[PDB]
Amino acid sequence: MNYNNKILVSESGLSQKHLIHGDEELFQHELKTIFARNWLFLTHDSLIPAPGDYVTAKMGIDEVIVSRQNDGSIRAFLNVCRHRGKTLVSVEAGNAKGFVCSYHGWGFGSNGELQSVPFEKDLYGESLNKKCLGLKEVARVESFHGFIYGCFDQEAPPLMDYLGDAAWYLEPMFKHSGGLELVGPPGKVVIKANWKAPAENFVGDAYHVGWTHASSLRSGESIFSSLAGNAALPPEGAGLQMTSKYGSGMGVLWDGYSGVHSADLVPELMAFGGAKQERLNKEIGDVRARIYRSHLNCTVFPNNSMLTCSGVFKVWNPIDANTTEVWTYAIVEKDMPEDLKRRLADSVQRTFGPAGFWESDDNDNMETASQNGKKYQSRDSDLLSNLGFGEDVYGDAVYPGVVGKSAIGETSYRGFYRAYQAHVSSSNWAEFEHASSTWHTELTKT
Amino acid sequence: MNYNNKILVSESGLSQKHLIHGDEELFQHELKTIFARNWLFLTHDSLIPAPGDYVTAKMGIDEVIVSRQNDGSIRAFLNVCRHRGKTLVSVEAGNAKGFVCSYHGWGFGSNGELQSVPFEKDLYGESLNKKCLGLKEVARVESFHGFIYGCFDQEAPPLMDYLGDAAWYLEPMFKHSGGLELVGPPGKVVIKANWKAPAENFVGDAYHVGWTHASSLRSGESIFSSLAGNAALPPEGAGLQMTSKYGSGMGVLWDGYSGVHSADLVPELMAFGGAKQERLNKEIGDVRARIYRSHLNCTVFPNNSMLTCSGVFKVWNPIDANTTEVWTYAIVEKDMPEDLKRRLADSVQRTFGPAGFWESDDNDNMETASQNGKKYQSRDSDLLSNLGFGEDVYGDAVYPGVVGKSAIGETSYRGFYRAYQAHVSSSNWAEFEHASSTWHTELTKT
Amino acid sequence: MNYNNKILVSESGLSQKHLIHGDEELFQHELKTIFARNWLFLTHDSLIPAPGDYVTAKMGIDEVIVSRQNDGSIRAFLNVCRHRGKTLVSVEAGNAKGFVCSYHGWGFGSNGELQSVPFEKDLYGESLNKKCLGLKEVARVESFHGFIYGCFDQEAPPLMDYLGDAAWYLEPMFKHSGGLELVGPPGKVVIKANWKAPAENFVGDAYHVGWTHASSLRSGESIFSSLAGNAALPPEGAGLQMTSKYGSGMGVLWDGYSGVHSADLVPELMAFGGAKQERLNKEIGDVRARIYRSHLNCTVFPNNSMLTCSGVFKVWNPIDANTTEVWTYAIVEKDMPEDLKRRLADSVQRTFGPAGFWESDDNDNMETASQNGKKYQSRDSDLLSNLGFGEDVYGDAVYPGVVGKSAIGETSYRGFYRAYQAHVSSSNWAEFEHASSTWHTELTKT
Amino acid sequence: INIQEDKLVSAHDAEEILRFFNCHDSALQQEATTLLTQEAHLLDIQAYRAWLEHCVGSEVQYQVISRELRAASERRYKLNEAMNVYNENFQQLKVRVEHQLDPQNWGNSPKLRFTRFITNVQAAMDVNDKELLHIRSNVILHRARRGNQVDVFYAAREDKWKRGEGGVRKLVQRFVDYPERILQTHNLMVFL
Amino acid sequence: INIQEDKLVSAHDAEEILRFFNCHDSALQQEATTLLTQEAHLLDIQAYRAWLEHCVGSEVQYQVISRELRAASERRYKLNEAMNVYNENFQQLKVRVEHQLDPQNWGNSPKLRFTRFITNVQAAMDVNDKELLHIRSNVILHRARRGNQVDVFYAAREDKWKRGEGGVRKLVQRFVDYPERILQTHNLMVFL
Amino acid sequence: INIQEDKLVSAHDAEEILRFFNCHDSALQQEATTLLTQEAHLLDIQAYRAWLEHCVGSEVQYQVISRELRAASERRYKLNEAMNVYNENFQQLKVRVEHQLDPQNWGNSPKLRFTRFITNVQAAMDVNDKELLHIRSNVILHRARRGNQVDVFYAAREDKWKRGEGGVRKLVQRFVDYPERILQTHNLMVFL
Ligand SMILES: NC(=O)c1ccccc1
Ligand SMILES: NC(=O)c1ccccc1
Ligand SMILES: NC(=O)c1ccccc1
Ligand code: FES
Ligand code: FES
Ligand code: FES
Ligand SMILES: [Fe+3]
Ligand SMILES: [Fe+3]
Ligand SMILES: [Fe+3]
Repeated sequence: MNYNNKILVSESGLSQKHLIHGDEELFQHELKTIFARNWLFLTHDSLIPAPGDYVTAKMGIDEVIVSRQNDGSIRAFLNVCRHRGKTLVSVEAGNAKGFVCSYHGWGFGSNGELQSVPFEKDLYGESLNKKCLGLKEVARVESFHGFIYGCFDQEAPPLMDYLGDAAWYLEPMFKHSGGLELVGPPGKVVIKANWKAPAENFVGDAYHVGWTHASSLRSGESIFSSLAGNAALPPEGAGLQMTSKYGSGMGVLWDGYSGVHSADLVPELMAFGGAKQERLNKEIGDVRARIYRSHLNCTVFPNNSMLTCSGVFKVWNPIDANTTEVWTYAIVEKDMPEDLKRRLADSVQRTFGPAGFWESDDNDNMETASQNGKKYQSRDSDLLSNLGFGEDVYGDAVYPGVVGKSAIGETSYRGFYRAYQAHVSSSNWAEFEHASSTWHTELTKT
Repeated sequence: MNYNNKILVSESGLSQKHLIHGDEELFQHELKTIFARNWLFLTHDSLIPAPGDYVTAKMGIDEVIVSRQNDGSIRAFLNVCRHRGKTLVSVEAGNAKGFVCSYHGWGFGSNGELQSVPFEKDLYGESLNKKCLGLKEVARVESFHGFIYGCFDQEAPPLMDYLGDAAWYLEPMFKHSGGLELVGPPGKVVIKANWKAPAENFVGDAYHVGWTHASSLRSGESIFSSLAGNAALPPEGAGLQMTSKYGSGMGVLWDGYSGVHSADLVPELMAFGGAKQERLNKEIGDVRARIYRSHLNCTVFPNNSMLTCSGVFKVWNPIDANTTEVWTYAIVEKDMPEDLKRRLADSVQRTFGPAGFWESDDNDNMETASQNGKKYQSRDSDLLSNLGFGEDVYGDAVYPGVVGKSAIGETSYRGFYRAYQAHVSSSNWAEFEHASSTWHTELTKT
Repeated sequence: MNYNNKILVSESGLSQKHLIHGDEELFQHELKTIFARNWLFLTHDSLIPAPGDYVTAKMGIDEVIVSRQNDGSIRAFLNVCRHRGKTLVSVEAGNAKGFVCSYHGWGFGSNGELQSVPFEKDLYGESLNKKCLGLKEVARVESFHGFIYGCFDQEAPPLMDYLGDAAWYLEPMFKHSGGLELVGPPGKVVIKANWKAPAENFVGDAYHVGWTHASSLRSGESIFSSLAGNAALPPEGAGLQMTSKYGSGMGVLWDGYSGVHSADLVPELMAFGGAKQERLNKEIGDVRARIYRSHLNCTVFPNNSMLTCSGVFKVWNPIDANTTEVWTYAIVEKDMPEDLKRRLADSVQRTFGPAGFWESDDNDNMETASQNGKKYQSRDSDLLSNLGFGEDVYGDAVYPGVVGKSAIGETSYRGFYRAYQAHVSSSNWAEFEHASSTWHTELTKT
Repeated sequence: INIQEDKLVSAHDAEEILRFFNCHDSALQQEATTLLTQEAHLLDIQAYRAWLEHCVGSEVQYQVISRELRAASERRYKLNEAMNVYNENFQQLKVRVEHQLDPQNWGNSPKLRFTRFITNVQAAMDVNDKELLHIRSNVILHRARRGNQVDVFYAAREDKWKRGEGGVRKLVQRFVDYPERILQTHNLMVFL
Repeated sequence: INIQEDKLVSAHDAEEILRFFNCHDSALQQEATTLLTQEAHLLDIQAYRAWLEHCVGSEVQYQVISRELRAASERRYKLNEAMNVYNENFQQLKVRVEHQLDPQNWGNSPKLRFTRFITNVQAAMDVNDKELLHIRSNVILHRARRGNQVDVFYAAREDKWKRGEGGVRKLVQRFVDYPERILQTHNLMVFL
Repeated sequence: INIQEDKLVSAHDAEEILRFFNCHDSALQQEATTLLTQEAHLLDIQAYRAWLEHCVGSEVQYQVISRELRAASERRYKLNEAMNVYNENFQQLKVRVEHQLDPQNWGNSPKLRFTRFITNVQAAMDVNDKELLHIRSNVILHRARRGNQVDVFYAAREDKWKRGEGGVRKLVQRFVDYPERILQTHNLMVFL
């Protein structure tokens, strides 16, 4: 397949070829044009707070070690020994001044430097240039209010700019709330779906909630529960959708601070969020204080998703075209009482973790949609994302980005796939920028 | 590999490259030139007799829904939602007026039409062209005496013509017997063989029976039992072999009406078939009435096989070059007493079903022959099908098709692979016809 | 990938691209340029001593039958029927005058000839040319002191010449000791590593022993035990390393006759080897008699490895780029007391067999190093083998080959990969020879 | 069990629960455990004739079905719900036993290896036939052959056992509803 | 057990050993076996309401954890060691039961098939609460659905059971430390 | 069993049947079940020193073989039929135990997880050595490590146990003929 020419996503992001969820050659191409190029979620300050603390993380199919340096910065390195290529670290988290390879005992510092080689003097003499044998370092590591992302491509936009118009919506909860903590360790489960299936679902799919999650809505008693079995369409102006230049997008459901949490947490959460909102009106204004306590279903392009307020934080780690390793953390507000944080974390896993009853509702949807992309008669068929097209705006006086002023639609699908197609057909960031110079115009046509 | 030029099957079908049972690129090419082009077995009238009845079936690696329409016709559709591509139907059989997708709730009629979309007015307004969003329909669906086949290629010959000279042999049992019923549900088992290995075996392999099935012949006491351990060669004129233009072929074993059935069913069957034969002499003549009660081992090209009289009906559903999903039904004559039908169905599964002791004898043969096609030193080696070559005839006054007038030979292998090579090297039906304009001459050379 | 041009191994064998352990296209290319071209271990005289005795063996991914002929020679044949390609022999060892196919009953002699075809006269008449239907024969089969190797390429050097300078080191134990026996049957285990990972480890890796095998050295009490946890570097001149034109190489650890064997066998072995050495001084000289009772860690290119004295004999049978089937035999000296042979064989399996505690130490090293070769950021990274470079010699007055006069280094890695690169980039033996005309000069540069 | 409340429970399954929850006889559970362990031992060593002689009653029905996948809400489609993978009388079992023992059963060379794990044994006497013992048990069956073929089967077995010749308890009915619809074990040519 | 000598043994595991190695009551082991076999039967036939009614105490904590992989020699990093796959009280179990039984649970059509294998049962009365029974058992759980999906779960269960309404023994605590860190079963939506 | 009639049965297997079909002692089966369940518990928590101390006799032979695949009709080829995956005396087991516990056993970090399922227990006293207990049992052993590595082992075990120090019953022989010829579990570095 010629990725320069092949139309995998139609103009305005209106449709995508079904093969994108199944084609292994395209998966391999994504490793280069998506995962080696873009910002990927690594960890949170709360998981590596002290010097020497480290975790392992995936970046695409590569594994990295993410380490807190003595100076308070964070650096990340390929989890691969520079000698004969053995995996250096076999655990998920810990604290250490360095890492010793179990094959021939080469010792690397927390700063990636080759610090010791067994019997170096007797064996290599002065001939080993350890200075050039440090671990292969992730070129870019940056923080968004404690959330740490990495990028293998030195040419990438800074993380703040990459978030584009999505950052404005995230800030009330990520910044003005006083800050969030990530509660680990994550649940980890493999699903037989393409990474794009859950990514697209979280970025912009409210349409599925009432039908897919009918049983969870009916059984759990959460605040979104009127939707069960498509019994009720949300009121006018119940929310909006947005998308951005570099692919990130989200839905906003006004006031839905208790999110998917069962009735056992609803009154406490609605009290807590409302109280903080009242304080925030004065500092960031009524609209943004309201956004703070509104449910956001977001994907940070390409494969990190979240539900704020519900507190669900996901990484869709790619394995192959029909295999994805799902990591699930809980996010909580730092100033919440500790007992509430504990119960919120448990409730995140109860609903969206490895035995998450909500998350289970989505399984067959993601898996079969992905696997059907391999089937001969479906490869060249068109997946539709046209709901709401022709009603999106850009440059609104109140809400930034390409925005659909309706709770349910496919605005965010279109922006996600516009960015995806621009990357798949480009050789570097400059070419992506050239391919994106009219991004919002394309999305708001008609 | 260049499929226009590569000789995978030698002239006259005398040999085939062993790689054809192992090469995954060729498997992918077969999805286009074999499975998307030819007639494939779907179901029987007896399994979907009433309006609204449906089953799911495979066509190559694609899955389809096969539905009885209100007007009595049958239509078939890809089992894939037109929205975001989720698998629509998760069951094997049922009765319904339509199918609702569990992702976003789109509702399709039994006629494939998009009939309802949740909240269409509020969401899409009048902008959704449901008329163009019906399920992707199988272009051609036709019946041979109740047996329903489908074809994705509108340009295919009608099913009757596609059966060619094989139809004459099938008619006494399929038509003049009063009609057959398919007894479901089928057994379903995965074997690690290429779909062509059992297809070729059923189309034309009597040579293997005495040796491969020695233990089953000795243990079961069926009428073909003299063959056990190659103890006895069938008498002269014990049967014949035939093949046809479009690849279908079969062996005929004269008078073998009780087939593989153990001695517990032999006298009853031999009485029943003989009695019907006596009535049929008057209507269709002695030769054809005899064919009715003669055992036919047949493949309807490419991947549907059967043993008439034994009542075994097989679909060799392709998964990859060394994986095949085997579906096994029983066929019975409609006018048989119900208790005999029940016992016959059980006996079909006893011998050829998931725990079929006969079918188990074939396992290692099919699996290792297929897997050896991946082995480096065997890929370019030649599988032989020359037995009987130079003794076949065409245009015989009594028996139509290319015919080997002997019970044991490889006539039907040659016709099967001649048609296979003509398809693999052709881009469409017109090219197959051009490649087949001297089909019988090629088969009867020397 | 263009294998004529792609530099997979840098000049002097100093580094290799990590993709060589993970790339499936390269694996397929190795089947042609490595496994179909070179000498591969089959069996030992001791396992097929009598006429009619046979074993099955792998040669690359192909399986062969290896049979003792009536005249005392050994011939080997593809384990694939010449009719429809079924696997002929399903057992690992036995005694027979021939092999009958379980599909249609064709009978082949122990000499590969098609000797019988069921009902040949009645079916084929005189038309079957059985003379041209013998099993596909391995072109070359030769012995090194009872150890039988095969090669599919008629153009290969004789096995003695192929061993090159490595033969000199093997002869004291393989020849002058009175001869070795292989004790079967082998242990068989699948590991998720590339075949090159254990091959390179056995050919030239002493550096890993102290660290990788720290726990086994500490726990087992063998004579190499001072090395545990890198507690002690071997004394000066404790050994050497060598490599050869066609890729075979080894390490020599002086006097280490009891090898990896636990203290329960040390005194008996050290007595036995010392006593034979004393007799050998007179016949082959002091240096070579000492080599006899010195521990050799050797790979016979490409995928047969051994530890003499320890008595470990390995075949790394390739399955795919990250799968290898490991066969483990014990080697013993024929004139050892039978009870010692029995205990030595058990100790070989105890340390290096399927539950070998030493072999288990290597698992993660081999598997992760191999699997990391598939990871995007590591494919184009460089595995290092520069230890000792610039200190190797060729043409030494006492020790032949390219020789590193130190116990620990990477001399043998360099020779192994020099030969590998020369084969991967060559179409036949003549081209390998042309690519190798300055082999030792390349290895001894600087 | 009220199956109008426990919506996922079949009428058949609810009846079988009722059988075991009532009278509990500890000694009977132990007899049943012995019976099944000995049966499994005979099968594992491929003593198929001994199995017939010692474990299987002359009036046996040995049945394993495969049920077609249908909608949970299905009420109209009423064609054959299942097919019989096995539905054997004693003579039919004997045929299968002879097929296993035949020296030209090429698939049995080299010899197969079987290992059976029997768990969750429950036993209750029949209410009406005081000589009929109902035994329920679950089996994991591991079959290994030819170096690298491994197939693992999983099933629940509903048995009836009755004293026959010599007072020996023998199998008069086994029923298994096989839980996997599409077999991924090459075949089901094992005695569950 | 001395965990300073048996270096690989956790303090928690050593304490649980001690519980069962002391007093052995054969009758109690048999009661425990019956209790667990009946519980597994109810779960296998998807009688989830019956399971709650008959097997689960009102004060239950039903907990399955997943422990982060850490270095054996780790002594400094002290953040949350595990997450809760399950950590349910009775009402939370009821929510999950209603979710299973809901007729719009699309994933339950066609009906799933469960087969549970319970082994290695040990039982001991609590030293201080003479009405509290500790039961340990291991489970293999086979879940099959939709033709060719098969998931097999493996776990050890640390239970406490206590007599409640009507003198019926009911589960008041189940603890499982799930042995596989990354699930390869699509989800853990089964009751271990 | 007549192995001339039951053609697939080995002489060894026929002799082991005979051992258990004769005298049945229900109490002995229960003792054997306790012994094996406790042994499995110690192994599962990696209390390998405790296992040696409490479960393994000083005179033990601990043997697991792998048998070469040969023709069922083979009568002439008479070379070594099997190799020893394990053939350990007490000191050799101790070496393996120390290897597991060594802090530089890098493969044991992060800590492995073991779960054992013991079934099909049979026990009989020896006819001649009234102090020797024969115990047969089957094991499924699940080993999980490093996020996504899972290996499952299946075997039948022929044991002899004898009262030693303090009257504690200890293992004096274990024999396993491993059923899979080519291991697909990376290694067999587990105590079956
Ligand atoms: N896409 C989602 O999971 C979602 C959940 C809750 C509300 C809105 C969207
Ligand atoms: N190919 C067959 O299965 C066959 C069976 C029975 C008779 C003839 C052929
Ligand atoms: N490479 C090895 O396994 C080795 C073992 C022992 C001594 C030297 C090398
Ligand atoms: S591979 Fe890491 S030190 Fe050699
Ligand atoms: S995928 Fe079917 S309704 Fe959306
Ligand atoms: S395949 Fe061997 S005789 Fe036909
Ligand atoms: Fe959802
Ligand atoms: Fe056959
Ligand atoms: Fe090693």
